[PDB]
Amino acid sequence: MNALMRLNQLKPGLQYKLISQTGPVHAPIFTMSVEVDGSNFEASGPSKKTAKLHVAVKVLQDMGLPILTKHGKNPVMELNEKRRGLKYELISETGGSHDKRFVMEVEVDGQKFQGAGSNKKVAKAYAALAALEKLFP
RNA sequence: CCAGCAUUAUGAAAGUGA
RNA sequence: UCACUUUCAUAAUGCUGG
Repeated sequence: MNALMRLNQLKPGLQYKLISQTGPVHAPIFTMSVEVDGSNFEASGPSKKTAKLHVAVKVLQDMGLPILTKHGKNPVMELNEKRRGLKYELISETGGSHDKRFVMEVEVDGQKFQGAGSNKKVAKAYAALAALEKLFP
């Protein structure tokens, strides 16, 4: 329902610009503008985040209402292609502020694999690649 | 700033049907 | 060429924890 979500669904990669910040520090007023379809809209909001919603709203009103495998593919597809339904499992997660390492584990019916990464998605992929490289090719 | 869960849009790969 | 299901990558939004 949000303007920022919708508007960006329809106008990907769009540049919002801050043109002014007025008012006292404890009660700031931000104003953003954007050009779309040749029209420039300007809206203001209490913060930078919202000022944008307010503009995107105004726009919508006008309109109507990476790690890879030799096969050159991500492993987590390949994995699911060969053993459809494999389950992955978070084995370690460390930190909670800046650096965070995750260590997942996928066992192939009989063989198991593990991989660490900064994102869970990444730690998971590495665990796949390893299992794949090691068993299939 | 880092991370997690969820929804929506675009892209790719695998299977089924016409 | 169209529809449905699974997986992944990118983006956006919402909330939570740090």
